Amino acid sequence: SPWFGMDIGGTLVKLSYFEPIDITAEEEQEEVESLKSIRKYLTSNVAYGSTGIRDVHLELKDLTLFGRRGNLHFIRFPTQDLPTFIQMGRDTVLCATGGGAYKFEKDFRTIGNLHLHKLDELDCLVKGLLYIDSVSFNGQAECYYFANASEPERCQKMPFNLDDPYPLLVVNIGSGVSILAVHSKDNYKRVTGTSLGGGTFLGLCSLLTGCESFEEALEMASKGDSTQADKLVRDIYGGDYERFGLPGWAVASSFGNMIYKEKRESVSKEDLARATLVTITNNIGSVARMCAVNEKINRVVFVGNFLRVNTLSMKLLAYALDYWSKGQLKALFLEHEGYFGAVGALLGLPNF
Amino acid sequence: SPWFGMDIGGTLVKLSYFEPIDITAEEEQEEVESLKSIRKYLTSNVAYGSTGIRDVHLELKDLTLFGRRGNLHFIRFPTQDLPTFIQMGRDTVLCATGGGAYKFEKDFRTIGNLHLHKLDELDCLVKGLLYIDSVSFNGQAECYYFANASEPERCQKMPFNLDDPYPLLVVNIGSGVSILAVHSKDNYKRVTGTSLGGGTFLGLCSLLTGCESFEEALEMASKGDSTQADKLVRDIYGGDYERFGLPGWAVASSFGNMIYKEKRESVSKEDLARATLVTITNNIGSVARMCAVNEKINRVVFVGNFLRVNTLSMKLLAYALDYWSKGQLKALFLEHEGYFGAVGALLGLPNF
Ligand SMILES: Nc1ncnc2c1ncn2[C@@H]1O[C@H](COP(=O)(O)OP(=O)(O)NP(=O)(O)O)[C@@H](O)[C@H]1O
Ligand SMILES: Nc1ncnc2c1ncn2[C@@H]1O[C@H](COP(=O)(O)OP(=O)(O)NP(=O)(O)O)[C@@H](O)[C@H]1O
Ligand SMILES: N#Cc1ccc(N2CCN(C(=O)Cc3ccc(C4CC4)c(F)c3)CC2)nn1
Ligand SMILES: N#Cc1ccc(N2CCN(C(=O)Cc3ccc(C4CC4)c(F)c3)CC2)nn1
Ligand SMILES: [Mg+2]
Ligand SMILES: [Mg+2]
Repeated sequence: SPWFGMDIGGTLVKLSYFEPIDITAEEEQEEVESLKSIRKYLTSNVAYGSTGIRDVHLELKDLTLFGRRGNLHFIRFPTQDLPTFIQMGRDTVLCATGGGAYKFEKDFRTIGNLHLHKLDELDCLVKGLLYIDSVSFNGQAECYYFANASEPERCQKMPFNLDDPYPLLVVNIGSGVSILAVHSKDNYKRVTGTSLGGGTFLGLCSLLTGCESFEEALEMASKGDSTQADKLVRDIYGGDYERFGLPGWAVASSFGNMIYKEKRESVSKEDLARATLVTITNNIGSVARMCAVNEKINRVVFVGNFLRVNTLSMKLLAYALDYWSKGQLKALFLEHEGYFGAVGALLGLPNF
Repeated sequence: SPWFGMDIGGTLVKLSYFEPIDITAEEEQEEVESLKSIRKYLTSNVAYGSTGIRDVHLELKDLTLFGRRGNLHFIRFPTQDLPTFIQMGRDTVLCATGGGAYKFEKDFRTIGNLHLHKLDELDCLVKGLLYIDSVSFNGQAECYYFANASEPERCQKMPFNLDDPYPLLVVNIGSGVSILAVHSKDNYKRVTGTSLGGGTFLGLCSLLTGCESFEEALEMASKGDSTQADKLVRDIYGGDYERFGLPGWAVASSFGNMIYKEKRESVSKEDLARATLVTITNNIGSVARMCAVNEKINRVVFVGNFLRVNTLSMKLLAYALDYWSKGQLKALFLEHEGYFGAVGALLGLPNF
């Protein structure tokens, strides 16, 4: 069978596919047409149907996995379109994680003789994260941070070494947020979570602005001024709140200037998109900061697809975590941030 | 001069006024007409202008303060209308706190010879809270909790004793949220804050529903179903997430069902109001829970006017704090929850 890892989330399905590149002449003969058709279909297309995408830039080339050499591919499509995926399958052992491995278990079993093995969402995440960092990103670091995140003329992406990754706080920003404390390869726990995550950003943005994609919401936010919607410390005090070291630019009340009708009438869609992004991102950083202090962990890595093509939120997290922790916490990011559960699922294949 | 305490917040001005009731016949002669006019105006009206309100039910009767007997009155009006208040004053020593004591300092000084003494927002809060609990609410408890907050047919407001109030976590829900750790009468600190507070509720509700008052937003929310907008754990998993003890009814992504256009087209304004209330209230409870665990404090008291006439949020906090802390934390509430800074300011009068 082809080697696949699937993470069926509330919003996106993530698929990791291992393409063997050491196929012998005998092995090519013995492979059935449908199997060759799948491999050709996946490797010769970068868009699948109308909503599937292969993230070609993330491909791991010439990886050794289960004693074979191949390329590891990363593919995503909306969970809404999983019926299309299953119908294509009907017209293999599947290691699957995420909530959808349970919700859609009966649907995967409509594919004859298919064996579905459900693996835990956060177990797969930890195993996939550790694995990808261990093999590297084609010789480059998988993990990075923003150096000098406080000064915009200096702030730059830089590699970060995770050769001894423990302990680690992992903040998984998907539809909502899960926060994990990882103490060893086999010792980790879910600290807490928040429901103010990527689905809140996308859902509120769509309600407030009429955007109809994540990418459109980010484009709007890049053009907006969140301070048109937010009430800042300086709006309440006239300046800093010196006694408690709160700068005048800090947000005192998210969307708090929208209690005034004249301000609601002047705010732009772009301002509202940016205020939504800032509100969600700052809350995620603050919850991560509080969890890191309680867990006594100083390295905080952010994963999940809320941060895909989202440098605004990454830089806001880098700056905010450093600033509000007085430099005690470090925001870390990973190149394959949305796919670790799918990789971890694939890595469970030998157990079956 | 009349004895007043003022807390000028980002949204509301709160005023505490001590009405002497032990006026002698000689003292009445020696009082100037304008002073008698103010006392008559304040005590014979419950609405002041178009936006000022006296909360008559909160009055403390026959209180001994600074060696005199009198009644303590509680009055509120929008900070937007402070120019009207100052103009009435122009056509006394003022102890004032809140951000507006700084922002509007120059405006108060347009009242001839008036002495403005700025006191710290959170110092006044702690002093006023301790004072009101100490004198009682006309013989009744100032502090209450919701007994059996998990079972709706049993859940009921009950008095709570704060005779030894330390330590205490104070969660001040105004425009935004400040979280204080109080270890003694003179030992307290601001732990952190969040910008997702009462102004976020009111501002987002107004944008999403067109409501034009706090009371209207609560009325809408009382009729709504937040699960029409929110994505629940059961929407992602098909049930509970057993491995991490997450019930199917828990919110996985606030507003997360609003990423689907057909759902945005069917959701009601009341559903959106209730989702806004639930989102903000749950986030406040979660941040309070994390701060209580880090501060090693088990009693969490919620104050500020986000909870005025807002039993929905109070009961949600009571239930959520108990449930998610597995019964280790207790949500406490106070009858005079919006006015403690104003009382604390008044209590600073002898220092001048
Ligand atoms: N093409 C996209 N479509 C939708 N959302 C996107 C897209 N790209 C990025 N996002 C964001 O990524 C989030 C989903 O991240 P992801 O980590 O894939 O979550 P999920 O696994 O589907 N949800 P969960 O069940 O909570 O783990 C969305 O809420 C958006 O904020
Ligand atoms: N009549 C009202 N008008 C406006 N907001 C109200 C009213 N009644 C209750 N509220 C709520 O109470 C919140 C303000 O609470 P309050 O404790 O008075 O804050 P504030 O002191 O003005 N702000 P801050 O500067 O952050 O301390 C608003 O954000 C609303 O959610
Ligand atoms: N990563 C990370 C990260 C990101 C943000 C963050 N913060 C957010 C801002 N904030 C506040 O206190 C907000 C505030 C300010 C002022 C008042 C009233 C006096 C008016 C409030 F009610 C509330 C500190 C914590 N913390 N961490
Ligand atoms: N007072 C108080 C109080 C109130 C609420 C509260 N919580 C809010 C809910 N919550 C979550 O984890 C939410 C969640 C659930 C599921 C997933 C993914 C698996 C799909 C998430 F990304 C996120 C626990 C903490 N905590 N405290
Ligand atoms: Mg996920
Ligand atoms: Mg206040």
